[PDB]
This record gives sequence, C-alpha cells and structure tokens, in this order.
Amino acid sequence: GKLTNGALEASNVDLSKELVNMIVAQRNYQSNAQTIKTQDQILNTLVNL
Amino acid sequence: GKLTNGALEASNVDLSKELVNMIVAQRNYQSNAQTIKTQDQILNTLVNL
Amino acid sequence: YSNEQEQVLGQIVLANFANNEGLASQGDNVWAATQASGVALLGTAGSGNFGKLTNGALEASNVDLSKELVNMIVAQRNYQSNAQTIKTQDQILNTLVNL
Amino acid sequence: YSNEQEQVLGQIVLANFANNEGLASQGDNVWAATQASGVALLGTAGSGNF
Amino acid sequence: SFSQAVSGLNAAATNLDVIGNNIANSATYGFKSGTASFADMFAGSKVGLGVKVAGITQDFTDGTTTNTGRGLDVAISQNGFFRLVDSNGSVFYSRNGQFKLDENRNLVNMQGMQLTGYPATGTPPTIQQGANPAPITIPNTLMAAKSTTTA
Amino acid sequence: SFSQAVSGLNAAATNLDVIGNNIANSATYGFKSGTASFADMFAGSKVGLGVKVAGITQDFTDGTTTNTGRGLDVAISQNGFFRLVDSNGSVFYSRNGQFK
Amino acid sequence: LDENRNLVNMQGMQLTGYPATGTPPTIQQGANPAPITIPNTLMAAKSTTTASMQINLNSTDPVPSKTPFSVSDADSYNKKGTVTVYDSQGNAHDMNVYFVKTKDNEWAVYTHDSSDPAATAPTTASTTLKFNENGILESGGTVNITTGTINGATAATFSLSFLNSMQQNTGANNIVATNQNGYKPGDLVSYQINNDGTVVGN
Amino acid sequence: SMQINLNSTDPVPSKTPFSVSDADSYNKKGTVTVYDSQGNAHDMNVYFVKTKDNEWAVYTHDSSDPAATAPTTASTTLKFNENGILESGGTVNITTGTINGATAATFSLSFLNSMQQNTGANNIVATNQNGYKPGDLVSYQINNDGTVVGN
Amino acid sequence: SFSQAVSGLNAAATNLDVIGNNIANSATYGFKSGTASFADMFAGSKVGLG
Repeated sequence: GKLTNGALEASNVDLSKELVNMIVAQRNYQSNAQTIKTQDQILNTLVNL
Repeated sequence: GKLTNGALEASNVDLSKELVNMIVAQRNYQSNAQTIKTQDQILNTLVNL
Repeated sequence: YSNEQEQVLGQIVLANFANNEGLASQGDNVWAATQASGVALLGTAGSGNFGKLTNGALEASNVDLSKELVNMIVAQRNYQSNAQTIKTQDQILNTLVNL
Repeated sequence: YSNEQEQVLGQIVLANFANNEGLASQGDNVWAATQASGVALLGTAGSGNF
Repeated sequence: SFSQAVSGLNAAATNLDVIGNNIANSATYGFKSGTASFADMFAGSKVGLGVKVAGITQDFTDGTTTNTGRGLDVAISQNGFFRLVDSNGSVFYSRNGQFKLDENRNLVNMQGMQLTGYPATGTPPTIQQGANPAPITIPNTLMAAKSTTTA
Repeated sequence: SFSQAVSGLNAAATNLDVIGNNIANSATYGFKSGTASFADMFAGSKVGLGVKVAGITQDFTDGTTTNTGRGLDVAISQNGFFRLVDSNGSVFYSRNGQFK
Repeated sequence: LDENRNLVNMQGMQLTGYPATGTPPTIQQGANPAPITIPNTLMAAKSTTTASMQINLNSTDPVPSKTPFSVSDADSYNKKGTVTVYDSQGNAHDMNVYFVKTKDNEWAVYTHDSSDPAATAPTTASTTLKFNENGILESGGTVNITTGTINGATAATFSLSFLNSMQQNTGANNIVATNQNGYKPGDLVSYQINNDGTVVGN
Repeated sequence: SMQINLNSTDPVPSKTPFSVSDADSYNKKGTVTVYDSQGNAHDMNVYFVKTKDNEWAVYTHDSSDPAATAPTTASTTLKFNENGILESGGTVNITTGTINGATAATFSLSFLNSMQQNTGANNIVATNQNGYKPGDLVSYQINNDGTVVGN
Repeated sequence: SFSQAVSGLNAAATNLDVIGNNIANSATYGFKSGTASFADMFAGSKVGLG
C-alpha cells in the first residue's frame, strides 16, 4: 500500500463491540462456575452418605 | 452530461436530514442497549437460582 | 433514448397470497411461498387486488420502539416469575432429599 | 491479479450425509464419516441438498 | 415436575428473543414485526402440564413511506409482493424496494437477487402481460430506426 | 438470544458511522452521501435470528454547482465521471473537478 | 385465513358459523353450523328487476314548445335523467327518462336506451305521471321497462317506480334518488368481520 | 386448465386473419408452461380472438419450438350463453412440438369455469397443469396427520 | 413515530429551499417562481403517518 506522511495508523479496537463481548464472556464464566458448584454439591451428597 | 467550466459540484449532504437520522439512530441504539440489559438481567436471574 | 422516442423494457409483477401469515421468511428481507401460504397470485400494480407503486420512495419497517420496549419489560418480568417458580420447585426437592 | 484479469484457483466442495446424527465426532470442531452416517455425498454450494 | 416451569421459561425466552429481533430490525426497509403465539398443553390431567409456542405470526401492516428519492427505489402500498429469482431459479418474494443495476444490467436488490416481471418483445416492444415472468434487463444497445410507413 | 441484540447494536452502530461520515463530509466537493441498507437473518426457525448490514449505498444525486473563478475547475453536470491515472497506471474515477 | 380460504385458529381448527344461502345470500339460522370459508370466486352479475327514481317537479314549468318529441332536441322536453341498469352479462344500459309536461299536474315520461346504438327513439308515451292537488303522486308510478339486446346478452326487463315523487313549487326539476338492484361482476377486494359476527366480503 | 374472464364489450379485431406478430389481430394472449416426456419446458401460447358476440376463436402455438408450424386454423371455439356461462367448446386436445428429438406431449386443455361478462378487461383467473420437470430431494418432513412428505 | 416528524421536517426544509431559490433569482430575466405542493401520507391506520 501507499505511505502517508504526517499521519499515524490508530488501533482497530472498537470499545462498544468489546464491552458487549465482556458482558457475554462474564455470563459464560459465571455459568461455568455454576457448573463447578453443581459438581461440588454432587460430590458432597455422595461423600456424606 | 455536460461539463460546466469555472465551477465545482458540491456535496449532496443535507445537514438537517443527517441530524434527524442521527437522532433516530442513537435512540435505536439505546433501545438495543435496553434489550441487552434485559437479557443480562434474565441470565443473572437464572444463574442466581 | 436520444431520438425523442422511448421504449418499454418490462413491467414489474406483483404477488398476492391467500395467507400472508403462512409465508416462511428466509432472511435478507425475503419471503418464500410454502404449502401454508398457497400459490402466488400474480398481477400488476393498480389492477385487481394490488396497490399501486410509489416511485422514489422506500417502505420502512412497521416496528414501533415504544411498544417493543414495554413488551420487553413485561416479558422480562414474566421470565423472572417463571424463574421464581423454578426456584420454588428446587427448594421443594431439596427439602425432600434432605429428609 | 494486477493485469486487470481474475483467475479461478478452485471451488470449495460441500458434503452432505444421509444421517448427520451418525457422524463420529473427533474433536477440534471436526467430524468423521462412519458406517452409521453413510458415504458422504459431494457437491457444490447452493445446489441440490447443499 | 419442572414440566410447566421449564416450558414457561422457554416461552418467555422465545417472546423476549422475538422482541429483541424486532428492536434490532427497526431500520430494515421491508421488515414486518413478529409476535409469538402461545398455547397451553393440558394432557389428560387437569394440572395444566405447561405452555408451548403455537407459532410466530407476522404483522403485515404497511410501514411509513419515506421519499429516499433514488429513482430505482420503489415503495409498495397496500397488498402485493415484489418477485425475485436467485441464481438457481427459485422464486422469492420481498417488500423491500431498494434496487440497483448490476454489471450485466440486471435489476437486482442489495443481495443480488434478480427482479422479475413481464418482459416486452416485438418491434415496437409490447408488455407481454401473459408471458411467464422473466428477469428485467436494461440493455444499453443502440436503438434501431423504423422506416416511415404511416403519416 | 444475545445474538439478535448484538446484531441490532452492530447495525445501529454501522448506521451511526455512516451518518457521521456523511455529516463530516458535508463540505467536500464531489462527495456523495451514503446510506446503510439492512436485512434480517431468518434461518429455518421463525424466531428471527437478527439483522445484518446488507451494504452501504451511495446517493449519486447531482449536487449544487458552486462557482470559484478558477480556470482549471470544471464540474460534471448530470451523469459522468472523471477518469484519472495514478503512478502505477491503475485507473480511477472521481466527480471532483479540482485540478492543478 | 388458510390456503383453502377457511377461517382457522393458530392450531388449524376451523371456525364454524351459520352459512349464507340464496341470492342475495342471507344468514339462514335454521341450519347447523358449518366452517366459514372466504372464496375468491368472482361474483357474477345481476340483471336489474326493480328500479326506482324519486324526483321533485316544479309547478311553474311551461309546456314544451317544439312539438313533436325528439330525443335530440333539448327544447322538446322539460327534463332528462339517466339510470344505469345491468343485463345478464352485466353490460351497462343507460335508460334516459324524459319528462314532458302535457297538462296541469300531468307529466309524460318516455324511456329510451342510449347504450344500444340500433334502438329506435320512442315516439309514444311510456307512462303518464299524474300528480294530485299538492305533489302527492296520484297514478302511474310503476311501469314495466324492457332493455335492448346488446352484445348478445339477455335483455333485462324490470319494474321502474316513481313512488313518493312530488310536484310542487320547487325551483327546478332535479333528480333526488335513483336506485337499482343490478350490479356488474366484481372481484374480491377485502373481507371483514362485523361486531355482530357476520363475515362480509367487499 | 385455464379459467379466464372475457369482456363482452371488446370490439372485433380489424386485422384479419390472425397473426402472432400482429398484436391488433387478436384480443387476448396467455401463456402456459407444460413439460414433455423428457422434461423440456414448452411455453404454449393461447390466443383468444372475438368473432361474434358470445363467440371466441382460440388458437394455440408453441413458443419453445423453433420449428413449430404457424397456426392457420382456429384450434377451438368458445361459445358463452346469454348469461355469460360457457356452453360448448371448453375442452380441446392439443399436441405440442418436438424439441431436440423429444417426444411431443398431447394434453387436454380445458377452459372450464371460464365466463364472459362485463369485467374491467380480459383477465386470466387461473392457470394450472399436472406436468413437471425432474426434481432432486431437498427436504423431508412429517406432517400433523403422520404423512411423510419429501419436498 | 419518528417518521412523521422526519417527513414534516423534510417538507419544511424543501419549502425553505424553494423560497431561498426564488429569492436568489429575484433578478433573473424569464424566470418563473416555484411552489411546493404537499399531501398527507395516510396508510391503513387512521393516524395519518406523514
């Protein structure tokens, strides 16, 4: 490509699109933690027999 | 078409239309943000069971 | 044309259906006729059972944002109520297992 | 290309099975053909059952 | 026993998804909103087994007509559907009237689907309102002249 | 679920970017406005998976002609495009008539 | 509205109701309920069997000057009116009715079909309207009228009525009401459900 | 089958005899796409020409066959009664041409339920035919009544 | 909702542009003034969109 003097190529990170993905990944992480807690209770109810 | 010498063709951007469309677009964006908020609350409710 | 004469190249055909609710949307603002919607009845604008065509204009969506937001609020509340029901059944089952 | 002319290099093939549920998953978002799924039918996109 | 609560949660989720989709397609020329229709599923007993979504019904009410102006743009009033064909000959219908001419001078919408209609044939060409609908073309070929036969 | 609202937000953001590009280019000789065209994404189910940006359409309406008094300034009325060549021989087309 | 033109719910069960039978169709409540359907079946035409023309007359009108009658000459008659009737194929017959004042309170009315180019112009009175001491129509209010035969369609004969017509010191002769029970073929345009449950197709 | 509505007020065309190229030589033209034994599409053109009130000569032509003979004899005659109902001539056996050696199809074309009254203009109510082309399996489904149907 | 006010604003802007163009040609031999013609945009509903 061409070179433009006196100019800089800024980053390509869009904040909006990122924040939304942050929310979605937070929800996924919490769901996985919930699954961990479920398996923990499974092992608990088996142990306390 | 014919060529007119000594003059330039200006842009066809009408400012009032752009402003009204901007107002509509922002509101739409806020409505979609409210939708995301609602679904986030839904997922929080289901996780916190 | 440039010879002070015009030609007709075609006439846009319109389609009408017995069952509008039966058309299955395929995306890309496009509908496909299926068994429930019946066969498409073809015709021209302004004749028979067809509305005329407006030139230089586009038809916008019929989605009102206020009604959508209020319905979203109501549906969120209903979803939370159902989640409360699920929690109730969870507590009942936990009580029975702890016996 | 730069000579104001395009050239094709190949076409992506699509495979459809008689039994999708019979495919044996190999991991890495990858499936393998098995006897339960049957022999894969090859074709091009947008035609037939593709 | 979650038979009812799970179904209710699924129905609420479906309704919420429909509402969100309606919100998202708010600026889609040619879009019609949708509404979920619910039905109960009593089965033998009187306990009300749950709920189910009987379907999703469109709202085919005409939207506001906005004079974008671009000549090719055509808005449709009252009943009717624009008829298109894909590259494989399948027939589709759409209320979106945003058209453009492609490289082969074929009237297509944004997705490249070829707009169809009654073609014209003969000299002078006449609209073949009977001829099976065909894709509409706008050739740029120079128009021949007709020798004077009646004055 | 989340996908529909995400697609709606992306489409609204694209529309707002198009509007911002148009409004920042209000004073630009030979510039044509842009408009985002959206399409839905139904796939099998009737739930309406979401919306997508079908494309961005330019508006090639003849703008107002403004005089400047320069002999090398010429504007194309009605249809027509200036044909230009760069250093590499690649061809280009532009409605702007500011030449030096 | 499903593909077979029946009114069904979301699950497909057909709505039932009292059907319409006869011409003109009316709801016959003595029958058992049947599924409601809305066909596109074009509606056929009805040749006219009864027509009505209520008109008010002026007492001060002088008798026509240019005897005898000619349908061409305007000064040969006091009034001219037009009623559109329909034959077996729905073709339009434009009956022109001509009023000539003969004596006091006595008005000869002539009938001529203008849609048929080969029809002869009437030369003899079709009817003589007689008005009493004060407008009150006295006799001659009903006349049998036969159409011409146009384009091979059956000529429609009908009873044309002048009931409740009055003749007093009104400013001029102008038509008040014209009605007829015939219509031309029509295609389905819309359908609606009234608050009384009737399904009506326009 | 071709159900059509004809206007009783149409004047008889001046340009005798009927010519496919001459638009003034006929009253109405319609098209029906039939399929032969191999599956080639034949666009049969049906022409209605009014001769005398309550009489319509019907001609047929094959628009897909480049070697089809020019129609010189009226294919059939529709006669409508004084009430506008069709009385005789509503059915005729018609044979198409031969394209690339494919066997021509002989089918009965029926104008049943066709009516001639004072409509707006000549409009074709409906057209249908029971032939089709080769088809490949696209989808399968199980309906409400248990029948399995492949589309 | 928004479309009604958008149409009203566009009509007002068109009228303003027409008036400004007429004023700009106050001294233009052979020029004839222009006037915009407006019409409502009822569509199905009794609200009368724009």
